[PDB]
Amino acid sequence: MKNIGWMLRQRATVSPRLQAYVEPSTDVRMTYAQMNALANRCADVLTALGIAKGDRVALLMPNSVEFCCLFYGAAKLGAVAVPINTRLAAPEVSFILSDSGSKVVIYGAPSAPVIDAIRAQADPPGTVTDWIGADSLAERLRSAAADEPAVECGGDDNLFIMYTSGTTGHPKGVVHTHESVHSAASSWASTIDVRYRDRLLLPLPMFHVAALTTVIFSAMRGVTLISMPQFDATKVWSLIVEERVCIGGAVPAILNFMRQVPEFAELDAPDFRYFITGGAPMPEALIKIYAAKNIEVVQGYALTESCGGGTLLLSEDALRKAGSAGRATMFTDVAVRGDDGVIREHGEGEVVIKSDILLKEYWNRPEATRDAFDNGWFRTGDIGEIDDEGYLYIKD
Repeated sequence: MKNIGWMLRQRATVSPRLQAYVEPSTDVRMTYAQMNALANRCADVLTALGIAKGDRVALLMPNSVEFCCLFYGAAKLGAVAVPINTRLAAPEVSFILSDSGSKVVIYGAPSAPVIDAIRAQADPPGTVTDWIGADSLAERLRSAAADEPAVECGGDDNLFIMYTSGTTGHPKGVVHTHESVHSAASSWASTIDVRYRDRLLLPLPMFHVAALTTVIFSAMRGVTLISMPQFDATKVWSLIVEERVCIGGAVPAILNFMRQVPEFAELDAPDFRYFITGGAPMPEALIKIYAAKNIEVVQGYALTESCGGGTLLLSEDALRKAGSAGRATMFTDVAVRGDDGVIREHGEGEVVIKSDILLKEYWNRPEATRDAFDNGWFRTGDIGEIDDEGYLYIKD
């Protein structure tokens, strides 16, 4: 049985003195050994707040080491973290908290007004027994034990509930387990050219599935995570050069912008190797420009339902296969469901995925869960085409 929490501990056993989290803007540079110790302290605090195996703990906060150590500590307890977008209004949060039945909510100073609001009136989520702010978490951590929790859990046990649906009805909670997450981390770690002691920049919100699995596989491979809590495209390059960043994540929007800045002119970052792109496929031009700086780019297609895992278009095909979402990667297969209910590895129809990175179920959405699956394959809801050479092209 795999356990995301225990993996953090083994990483601290293998590379105790390796840098695990570096956040310049807040002067926080921690080691794996230390991050694990902080994770243990989070576990102790969580158990003290009545959190037990299966219970949900909501996280509404800025990217930080405490965010990470909180879900890691939750992982070691067999608890379930529910990371929330810090940009949505109080009524959407309340809904998520109520839907997930979160017992405890931990929030950062900048979202205190959303909590104080949900706290003040209406029909407040009745399951929440404790609302812990930044200073309070600080205090509790100070008197928390740092020993390893002893809880037999992992494998198929729930670990994360990530909400998504943007249309109407209501948001849907994607439940992920220790295994699906472990599997997603592994897929990225074995697919891309990522190596021990690499320094990877994480500019994306920790509540996004992509950022979560990045943190996880950073720990799996022994990568020093480089953070920028408040993304500032005017300072990115400096951070990248100062902390010797080898790998970075970004949306084609950002990248295109990042090469406008005067800094870009001729920056010297011999350590930076490539950007990992999500969302919309990179255009020829945008790729050629980065290629001129010996910086390559790889792009992928993934959903929250796929734990941020999926297809990947390797750098070498960046131009030859312009707008393609890539091909299968380690441990993840892709196919297309024909309008006749038949699943083919070539042709067109609805993109489907078969991989241990897939969610277990949508949180309390029986009907939704049944339709998403078709004999082991998950239905993405995206139409696409997989050509001869096996390259995927999304349509709508």
